[PDB]
Amino acid sequence: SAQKAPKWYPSEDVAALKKTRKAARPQKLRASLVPGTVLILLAGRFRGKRVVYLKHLEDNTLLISGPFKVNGVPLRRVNARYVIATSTKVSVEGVNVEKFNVEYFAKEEIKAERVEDQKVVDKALIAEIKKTPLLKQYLSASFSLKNGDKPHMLKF
Amino acid sequence: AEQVAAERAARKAANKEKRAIILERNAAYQKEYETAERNIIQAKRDAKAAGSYYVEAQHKLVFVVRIKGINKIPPKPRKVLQLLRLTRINSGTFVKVTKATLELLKLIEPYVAYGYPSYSTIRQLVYKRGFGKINKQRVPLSDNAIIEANLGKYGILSIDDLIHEIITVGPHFKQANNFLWPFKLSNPSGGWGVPRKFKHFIQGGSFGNREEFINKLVKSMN
Amino acid sequence: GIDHTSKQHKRSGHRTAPKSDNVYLKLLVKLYTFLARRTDAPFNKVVLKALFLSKINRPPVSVSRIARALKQEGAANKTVVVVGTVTDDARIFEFPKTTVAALRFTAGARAKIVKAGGECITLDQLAVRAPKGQNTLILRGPRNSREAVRHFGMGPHKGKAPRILSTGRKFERARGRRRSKGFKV
Amino acid sequence: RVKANAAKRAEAKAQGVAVQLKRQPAQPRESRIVSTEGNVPQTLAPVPYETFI
Amino acid sequence: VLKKNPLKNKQVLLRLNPYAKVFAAEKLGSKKAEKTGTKPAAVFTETLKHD
Amino acid sequence: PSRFTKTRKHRGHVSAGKGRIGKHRKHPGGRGMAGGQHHHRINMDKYHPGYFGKVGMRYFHKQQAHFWKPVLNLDKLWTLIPEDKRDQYLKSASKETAPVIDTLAAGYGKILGKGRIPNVPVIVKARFVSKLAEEKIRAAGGVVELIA
RNA sequence: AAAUAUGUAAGAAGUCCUUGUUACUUAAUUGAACGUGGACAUUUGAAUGAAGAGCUUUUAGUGGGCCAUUUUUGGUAAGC
RNA sequence: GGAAUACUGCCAGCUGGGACUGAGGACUGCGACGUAAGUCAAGGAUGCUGGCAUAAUGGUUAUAUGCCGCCCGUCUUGAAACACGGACCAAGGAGUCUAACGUCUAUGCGAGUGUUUGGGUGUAAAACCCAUACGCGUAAUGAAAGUGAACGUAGGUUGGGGCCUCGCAAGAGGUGCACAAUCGACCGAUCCUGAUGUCUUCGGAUGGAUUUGAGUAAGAGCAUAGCUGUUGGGACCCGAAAG
RNA sequence: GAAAUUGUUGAAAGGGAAGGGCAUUUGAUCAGACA
Ligand SMILES: [Mg+2]
Ligand SMILES: [Mg+2]
Ligand SMILES: [Mg+2]
Ligand SMILES: [Mg+2]
Ligand SMILES: [Mg+2]
Ligand SMILES: [Mg+2]
Ligand SMILES: [Mg+2]
Ligand SMILES: [Mg+2]
Ligand SMILES: [Mg+2]
Ligand SMILES: [Mg+2]
Ligand SMILES: [Mg+2]
Ligand SMILES: [Mg+2]
Ligand SMILES: [Mg+2]
Ligand SMILES: [Mg+2]
Ligand SMILES: [Mg+2]
Ligand SMILES: [Mg+2]
Ligand SMILES: [Mg+2]
Ligand SMILES: [Mg+2]
Ligand SMILES: [Mg+2]
Ligand SMILES: [Mg+2]
Ligand SMILES: [Mg+2]
Ligand SMILES: [Mg+2]
Ligand SMILES: [Mg+2]
Ligand SMILES: [Mg+2]
Ligand SMILES: [Mg+2]
Ligand SMILES: [Mg+2]
Ligand SMILES: [Mg+2]
Ligand SMILES: [Mg+2]
Ligand SMILES: [Mg+2]
Ligand SMILES: [Mg+2]
Ligand SMILES: [Mg+2]
Ligand SMILES: [Mg+2]
Ligand SMILES: [Mg+2]
Ligand SMILES: [Mg+2]
Ligand SMILES: [Mg+2]
Ligand SMILES: [Mg+2]
Ligand SMILES: [Mg+2]
Ligand SMILES: [Mg+2]
Ligand SMILES: [Mg+2]
Ligand SMILES: [Mg+2]
Ligand SMILES: [Mg+2]
Ligand SMILES: [Mg+2]
Ligand SMILES: [Mg+2]
Ligand SMILES: [Mg+2]
Ligand SMILES: [Mg+2]
Ligand SMILES: [Mg+2]
Ligand SMILES: [Mg+2]
Ligand SMILES: [Mg+2]
Ligand SMILES: [Mg+2]
Ligand SMILES: [Mg+2]
Ligand SMILES: [Mg+2]
Ligand SMILES: [Mg+2]
Ligand SMILES: [Mg+2]
Ligand SMILES: [Mg+2]
Ligand SMILES: [Mg+2]
Ligand SMILES: [Mg+2]
Ligand SMILES: [Mg+2]
Ligand SMILES: [Mg+2]
Ligand SMILES: [Mg+2]
Ligand SMILES: [Mg+2]
Ligand SMILES: [Mg+2]
Ligand SMILES: [Mg+2]
Ligand SMILES: [Mg+2]
Repeated sequence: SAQKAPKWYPSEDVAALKKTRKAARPQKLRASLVPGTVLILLAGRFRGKRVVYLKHLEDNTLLISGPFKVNGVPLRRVNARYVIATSTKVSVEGVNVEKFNVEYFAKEEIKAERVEDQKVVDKALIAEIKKTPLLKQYLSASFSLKNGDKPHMLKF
Repeated sequence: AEQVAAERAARKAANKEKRAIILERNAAYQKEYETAERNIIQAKRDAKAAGSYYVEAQHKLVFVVRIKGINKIPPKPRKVLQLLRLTRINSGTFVKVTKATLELLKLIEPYVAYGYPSYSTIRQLVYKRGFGKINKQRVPLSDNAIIEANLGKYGILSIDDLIHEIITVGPHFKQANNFLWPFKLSNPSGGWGVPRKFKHFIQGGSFGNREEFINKLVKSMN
Repeated sequence: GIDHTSKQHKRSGHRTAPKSDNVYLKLLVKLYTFLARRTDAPFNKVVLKALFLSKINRPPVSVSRIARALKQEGAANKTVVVVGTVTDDARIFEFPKTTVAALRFTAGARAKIVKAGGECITLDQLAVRAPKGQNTLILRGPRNSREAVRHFGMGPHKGKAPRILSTGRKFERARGRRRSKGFKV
Repeated sequence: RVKANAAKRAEAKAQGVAVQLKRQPAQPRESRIVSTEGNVPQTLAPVPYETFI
Repeated sequence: VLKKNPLKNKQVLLRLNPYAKVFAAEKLGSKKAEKTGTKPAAVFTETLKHD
Repeated sequence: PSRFTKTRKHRGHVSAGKGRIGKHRKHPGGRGMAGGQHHHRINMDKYHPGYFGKVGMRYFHKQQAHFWKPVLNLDKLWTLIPEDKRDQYLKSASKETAPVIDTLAAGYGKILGKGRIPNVPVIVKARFVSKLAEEKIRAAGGVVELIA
């Protein structure tokens, strides 16, 4: 031989895992995140876009809407840590939302159902936005840090 | 073949018996400590009332932390640091105060800080960095059965028993206190409060008896 | 750093195995370490360690020294154990019965023992008859009889035998050895 | 001290033990109350420097 | 295999020392003391404020 | 074999285990047994008291042989009888038929008396005896017969 | 006449009772030395510590030293 | 008069932001929460989602940039030294063998041990076999002539592992090898004593002594081999002026 | 048919030496593992 055989080999038997104790418990959101609250998206495709928050989804994400007809953002998932919660606020009591969950956004262009859903949720919101002057205009402009803005000082 | 639970019976039950004894025992100490504290408070007040002066008993127990490294140390203080079990910087141990140990403390003032520990800091020393010596082998406390297996002989069958033995400097302070490994502390988190450690506490330095100010140090180091 | 107070990394200083390379010896050791771990019998711990011993620390026990021991009060029926070799001794004329267990019996020792209707036994036959070493009498031979130790501790007034090759008058017996030749030792 | 020990050993024992006859070091002081009666505290200060010579 | 600080880890807090449960339960860490009012002798005061 | 030898282990270190200061030089002590009475005296006295000077008488042309005279103690003595033959004599401690032992034939010169023979007659032929050996021999009912 | 240094002691190899041995020793069965028999146990005789203690053999290198605080000699002094 | 606050201390009061780590691999423990079923943050990380599946991450390498980095070897108290060797590279280049030894260890056999000068024999410098001696050991001590190791269970005392007996156990007693300490006895030397006796000067019993020995006191050796150490040898390698 | 040392070719750096350490950028190069 070129090399002597080893005298002992490892077993090829793979152990099982120890019985880990790590309960998945529900994520409670920072108190600033109540539905109706306008969010500033900090990252991603719609970064800088100001948007309305609708529902906390079962995968911890946030359901938001532009409204699409205001600024072009659809019903969409958004990650709660990439969001600045502002202090301005629309009532969201005429918006259904029961429908929407994780599977609704399963990967599986745009299905008519989605397009229709957007109209049903947005006409409700739009009704509400119009109640406070300039809110719609506010909702169309992107957020942007200006020279000498200090996020650790600014109130949102 | 029973045993399955049929000797888990005896065991589970008997363990419950023991926590019971520990509960009644810990509730006892709590009373003991409160009325001790209050009596001296009312001692001091009664005396003022009477136009007099209540001088507390002298402290029976100190806690010593080595503050100096391992180099350039003269032989007499050196042997004493060893006998007190302080062979590395920031380690610490308890010392019951008598003339025959007082003079040891005297001989090592340049290299240690010490003072009179309160219940809170003895409690938190043991809860967090308290290890027994067991066939040597420095073993973490973490469960009461460890204590009772090794000190049960002297009464003392829980962690808070251990503490009660230390703080009252009970009849078995030698065995109890030797049982604890030297506490291994970190550097103070606040810092030392002084520009230079190696002067006495009294001269704006760090060593010597600093009496009750030992607790702030130790906590910042624990 | 640590103000150490004893050498670090210090070996205990006791053999742990024998230094011998002998299968059978190593097997007897397999036997007795098992016996030592799984019985609380002190006998087995002692025997374990003796097997580790080197030749010096295993002087031979003689059959006459064996006989002497059996003369102990309440001891004639004890089975004697020698962890080493057992030599013969024409100097005794009447040797008793008993059972000796040892590592080695010389031709003549075995004879003497067996001719008195005794029994020579190996340490493992010993193990099966007496797992807690019940009823046993462990004998060791004389260690400090060895020719070597005649010269340990050589020095003035110690009285202890020169390392010398030829001997006689005229070999290290003058100046320093007698009052009239400088001095004495 | 040996003779003494033997005494209070037998001496006690006969009563019904409870001895303690190892020597013990100077203990620290226990509490105590000091009165002021006939003994109000005298106040001293440090004193100025001076020569006398 | 991993030392857990009773001081933070209620679980092992309560494993060692079962009194902890009631200590907390009864607050005890904030015991109100009996409000008595003894007053110090003028002697005590006089000499506190002396020179 | 060189294989196991410390000089294999010293390759690569400068001084070969012999020191940077003290070095390995040719003959610092001097050669051989030099210095005996001078710089090597502490080791000679101690370890070798007796070395220098003389004692007793010179003997020119001493023929070792003249003094050939091995000792055998009663200690043994019975060993000079072959064991099969031996057991037979022990049993029948007896005049009229006691064993003859030619110790000279066995190659001994003197019989000495180390310790206790059985209480059995022996006839012991030897060149010399210690007073004691003869005594013990006789107390077993035996005799020494002086040969040459 | 200090301070710092330094000898010994803090028991089971201990203490107490009874009374054997000798050629030593006493006026003396007096002593002295060594003992037999009996009585008392881990608060059995201060503290602190002890990753144990004791012991034996054999052999290397070394046998230019230098420095700091304090004590300190010579020297005016010196990185003497 | 009646409060508040500061300061110091305590809580097994609650709670937010941030960093590093996730060792282990069925179960087994100590617990906690529940009326319970069951649950858990209780003897070491899992759940959910995405992107890439390639030089992307990672290795190697050159370069650049931050900070760091004096020439090795040597003797020396102290070397980067304004101390010495060394321009460069290959190849060679220094504790060996032998006689005789000390300690230790392994192995054979053991009061013995050592076949190898020789002989026998052979598949021929091998392997196998062997008689007589000899060497070391089993006796010491004296300059020598010489003498030559049991009062005694081969002794007493103290400690001793182990074993034995009692006890559920803790303990108590019995025996006690090795080893250690101590007091004795035995052999030789030296000194004293000097019985029974005698080719009247030989003989030297017996009992002793702050003397003395590398001794006895139920043997431990002999041989082969190894590391280390010792002496003689060119003697770790290289070097005189000389004779 | 090694090395010292040399010619050419290719690539790179170079404000009074060069070489080295920890680290990363950049360039060049390459292993593995995936299904
Ligand atoms: Mg779980
Ligand atoms: Mg939450
Ligand atoms: Mg728009
Ligand atoms: Mg200093
Ligand atoms: Mg301590
Ligand atoms: Mg802090
Ligand atoms: Mg800080
Ligand atoms: Mg702070
Ligand atoms: Mg400063
Ligand atoms: Mg800390
Ligand atoms: Mg001998
Ligand atoms: Mg000899
Ligand atoms: Mg050799
Ligand atoms: Mg070799
Ligand atoms: Mg090698
Ligand atoms: Mg080496
Ligand atoms: Mg090395
Ligand atoms: Mg090397
Ligand atoms: Mg080295
Ligand atoms: Mg060397
Ligand atoms: Mg050199
Ligand atoms: Mg000579
Ligand atoms: Mg002293
Ligand atoms: Mg201790
Ligand atoms: Mg230990
Ligand atoms: Mg040496
Ligand atoms: Mg030396
Ligand atoms: Mg020397
Ligand atoms: Mg020198
Ligand atoms: Mg893991
Ligand atoms: Mg793991
Ligand atoms: Mg691709
Ligand atoms: Mg690849
Ligand atoms: Mg890619
Ligand atoms: Mg580079
Ligand atoms: Mg630099
Ligand atoms: Mg040099
Ligand atoms: Mg110089
Ligand atoms: Mg210079
Ligand atoms: Mg030179
Ligand atoms: Mg040069
Ligand atoms: Mg070469
Ligand atoms: Mg053949
Ligand atoms: Mg031939
Ligand atoms: Mg043949
Ligand atoms: Mg022949
Ligand atoms: Mg001989
Ligand atoms: Mg003999
Ligand atoms: Mg002779
Ligand atoms: Mg004569
Ligand atoms: Mg005696
Ligand atoms: Mg006993
Ligand atoms: Mg006895
Ligand atoms: Mg004598
Ligand atoms: Mg003499
Ligand atoms: Mg001799
Ligand atoms: Mg040499
Ligand atoms: Mg020449
Ligand atoms: Mg010449
Ligand atoms: Mg000449
Ligand atoms: Mg060619
Ligand atoms: Mg390049
Ligand atoms: Mg790099």
